[PDB]
Amino acid sequence: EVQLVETGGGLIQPGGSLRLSCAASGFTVSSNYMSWVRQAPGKGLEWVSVIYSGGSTYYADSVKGRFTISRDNSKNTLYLQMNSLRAEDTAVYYCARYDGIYGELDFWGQGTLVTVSSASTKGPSVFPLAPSSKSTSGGTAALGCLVKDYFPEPVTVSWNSGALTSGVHTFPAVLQSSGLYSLSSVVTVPSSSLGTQTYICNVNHKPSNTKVDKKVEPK
Amino acid sequence: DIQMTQSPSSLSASVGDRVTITCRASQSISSYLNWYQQKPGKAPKLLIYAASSLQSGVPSRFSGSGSGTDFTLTISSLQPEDFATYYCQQSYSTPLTFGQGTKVEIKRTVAAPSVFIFPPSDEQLKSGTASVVCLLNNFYPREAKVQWKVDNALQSGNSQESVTEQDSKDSTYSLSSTLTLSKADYEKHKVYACEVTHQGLSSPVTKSFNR
Repeated sequence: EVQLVETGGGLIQPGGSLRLSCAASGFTVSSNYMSWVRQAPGKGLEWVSVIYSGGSTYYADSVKGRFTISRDNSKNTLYLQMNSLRAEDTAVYYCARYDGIYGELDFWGQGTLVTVSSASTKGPSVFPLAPSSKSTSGGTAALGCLVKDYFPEPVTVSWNSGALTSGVHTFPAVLQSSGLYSLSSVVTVPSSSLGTQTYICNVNHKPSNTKVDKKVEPK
Repeated sequence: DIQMTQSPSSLSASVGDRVTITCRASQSISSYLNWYQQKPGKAPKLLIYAASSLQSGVPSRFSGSGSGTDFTLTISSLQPEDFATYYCQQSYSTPLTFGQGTKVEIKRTVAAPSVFIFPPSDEQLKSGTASVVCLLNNFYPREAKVQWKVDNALQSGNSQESVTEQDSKDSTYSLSSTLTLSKADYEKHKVYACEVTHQGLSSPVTKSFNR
């Protein structure tokens, strides 16, 4: 079955350059129309670039002369070489298989986030949100992890190394006055399990290479 | 250079409702018009290609209609998982343009929040800042008032709110409010209260603890 795996995103200084890769499975990149599409955070979809099979390339007016779309047939991979990056270029970038006929984007990569900023990378502080009587609702209790003061987006949180998936709320991040992000991940469990079961949140923040596992227990 | 205008830009409808979204092109584009469903933090999924043709494995409740300048996407019978932003996109001519999107929200019956409160951990007070967390669990609608009180003193401009995306089975939201105070301000007060006003509550509900 078809896949598109994207890599290359992350934090990059203004005026710098970054390359995105997109590795296709289950179809030939060489004989297919191919596209990059981006989405600024909380905004709409914006077309970046198309490469025709047979190698014609077309670019959005905001990227023309700065960005190059290419492919490596051997690796079945699509590339977007980006240059002279600006805050405006901050977005999740998507590769998508075009149709070449009805011009439709029928298959998409998972996306990768490109943050254009001069601000420094900072790893998250991870504090527990301890379950108590102020967290219990009859046979049911909530506990969590405050993931504070980090840059840039995103963080991934899991509970018991992906073993606890039921009743998890991981909140969108907020931008503090300090220019750093903060978020909480809470989970509601049965209250009768509070003394027999161990609860660990698994915070991961890839741009700073931090990996914090934190134990949450009653107080 | 061909502009796509969608209406409405925001829609709120219940399970079982027929949902109808409009997309208008600034100039004729035949049948080169596609529709995408994007759940947030995910790639747009193609729903309809060539105005009226369903994509592979897209439920028959989705369907498209039109040719020229006026197009409609229809969800014949809305389902809880169908909350997303829906885009139309013309492929008649370069550059590919998208419409601005229609955000579809699922209307459900009222559901009051469960209110929980978390005192700042000991470990955090090590580094000289205190974060107090109020949680409003599984409620509808989205709008809630969360007032923080410290020894009865109403707080202003030192709390931030975040709201989860809609639960895909029951359509409710959760909300966290975080109060940030310095360790100095935290240790010089006793009663920390979260007060919650919501449509599903007959009267405001207050959760608090003592330091």
